[PDB]
Amino acid sequence: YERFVVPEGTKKVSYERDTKIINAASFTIEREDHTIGNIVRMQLHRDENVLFAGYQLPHPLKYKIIVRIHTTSQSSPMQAYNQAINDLDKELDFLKSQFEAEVAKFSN
Amino acid sequence: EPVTYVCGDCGQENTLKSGDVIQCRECGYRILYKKRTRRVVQYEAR
Amino acid sequence: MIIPVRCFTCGKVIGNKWDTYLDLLQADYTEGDALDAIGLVRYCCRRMLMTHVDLIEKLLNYNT
Amino acid sequence: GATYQRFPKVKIRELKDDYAKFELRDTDVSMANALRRVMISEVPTVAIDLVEIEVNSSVLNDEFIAHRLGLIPLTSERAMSMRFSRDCDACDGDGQCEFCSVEFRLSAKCVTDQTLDVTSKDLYSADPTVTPVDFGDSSGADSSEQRGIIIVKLRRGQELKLRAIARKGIGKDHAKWSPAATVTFMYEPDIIINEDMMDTLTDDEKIDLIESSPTKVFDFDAVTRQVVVVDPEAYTYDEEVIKKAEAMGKQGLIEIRPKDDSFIFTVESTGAVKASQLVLNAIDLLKQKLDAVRLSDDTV
Amino acid sequence: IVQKVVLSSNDDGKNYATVSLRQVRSPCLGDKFSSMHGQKGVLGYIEEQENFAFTNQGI
Ligand SMILES: [Zn+2]
Ligand SMILES: [Zn+2]
Ligand SMILES: [Zn+2]
Repeated sequence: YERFVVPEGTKKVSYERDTKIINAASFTIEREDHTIGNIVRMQLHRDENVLFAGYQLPHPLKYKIIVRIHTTSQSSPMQAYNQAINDLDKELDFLKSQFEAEVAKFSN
Repeated sequence: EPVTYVCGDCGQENTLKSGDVIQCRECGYRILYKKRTRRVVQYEAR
Repeated sequence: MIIPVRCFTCGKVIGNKWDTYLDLLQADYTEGDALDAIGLVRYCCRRMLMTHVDLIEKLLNYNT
Repeated sequence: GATYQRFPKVKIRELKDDYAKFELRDTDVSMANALRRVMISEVPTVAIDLVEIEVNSSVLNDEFIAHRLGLIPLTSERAMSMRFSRDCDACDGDGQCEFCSVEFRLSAKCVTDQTLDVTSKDLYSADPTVTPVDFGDSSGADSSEQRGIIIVKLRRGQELKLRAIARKGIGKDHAKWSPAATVTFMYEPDIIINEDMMDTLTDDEKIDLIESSPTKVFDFDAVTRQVVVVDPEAYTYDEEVIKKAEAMGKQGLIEIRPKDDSFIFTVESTGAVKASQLVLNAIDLLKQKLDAVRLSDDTV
Repeated sequence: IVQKVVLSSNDDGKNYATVSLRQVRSPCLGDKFSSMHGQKGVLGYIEEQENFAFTNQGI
């Protein structure tokens, strides 16, 4: 119904460049929960040039995430954000490969 | 269908007409339920 | 009234296990041995079978 | 674009049609929790979603019967390729369709004096052999009772004619679509029991502090007078053993540390979907969700 | 939803009419509950399943 995926007239992800601090932005993601925000922030903490990775829900009844990234120079929020998403996608590839391998050892 | 009212202890369909004294014929008891006709009804399994 | 499908806490389907539960208690088993025979390991389902009140029979007798 | 990528490992202990256990390691806790939450609430399943009752003359009511029909599990192996019925161009006729909206039928009546009960095996499905009612709890498994899920019981002048329409949904809309019925994981402990403190204290104290454990974790090897961890995976993190070691004042005796990796899953299923199919659909829906949130279009 | 219609009367013809409606309610966010020990409350927050704390059996 309307609780699920974002209707027409609103983006899925809305970017916002923070004003008062250099190397700082706030990614306001629609239609999510702790599932994606948690794995995104814990992938961000394994990076070198990142400084601050968190998410919070502006009301616990409403179904959206706001993520914040403070980074150093030699990078940006955009670079480390897309680095996080792509490396999580690669790990899900390698995990699906391992699981479909291990299913085959129940050989029928 | 007509109204087709059902008695309480007879079980017989009197098929009542315009307002008399409420009293089941073939007897004297005065219960007179109303029969459910054959319709459709919509429900959400929730 | 009838046994509920889907044990309220976890979600295992228990809606078919009622008559075999009555038969296992009918034979000679106690309730722990019966629930271990049907294979219900967590207590969220055991509390759902041991405390069920079956009221459909009293309704079937009082209709006509 | 550096590496920034950790390499998981899977090793399966047991695997049956509706059960699994695998020792996932070298991944973080949040990934395991993501797999758990997707398998409980995100993976879709076909279930009954609409009921038209033509005749009902039993002692139960309409919403009770519709509520029991909503919870009967249907086999959902074409549900990943079906579509949400709000997203279908066709099928605006409250009936059968081919990408959603399987239609069912049910009629039963008793003319004997033997108290006929209406079970799940009286639901006859149009669009057959793809979404029937589930039978694995009856046949192919000698678990409890082949009669299946009882819906109503009836007498002579009693009948029940209806027509149900199944659809597609996920567990966040209602509990009837969640195919999990158990999804959980746990850590696994690192137990580093000292041997130069264990030979100090006496044999009655040995057999006492082994006895204080509520699960059989340790074992008493009487032939060498020593103790032995025989099952780490039954430790439940309640500290009663180390608390009695504290009350006995022998510190540095045993220490127990949960390892950062090594997440032992335990996956069950209602029988609508197989277990390995649940894990693979979870990984695929995580990839679809990670796909739909990229800002790759505008780099600057 | 209408459940039944009952039409009775009295000795001096005083015709009586009875109509019963039916409803199904799930407990909403304002309802009151209690234990067996005089410890009552109001349901204030209905929470989805995967956010509760779970034990090693998954309860
Ligand atoms: Zn009469
Ligand atoms: Zn359970
Ligand atoms: Zn359609």
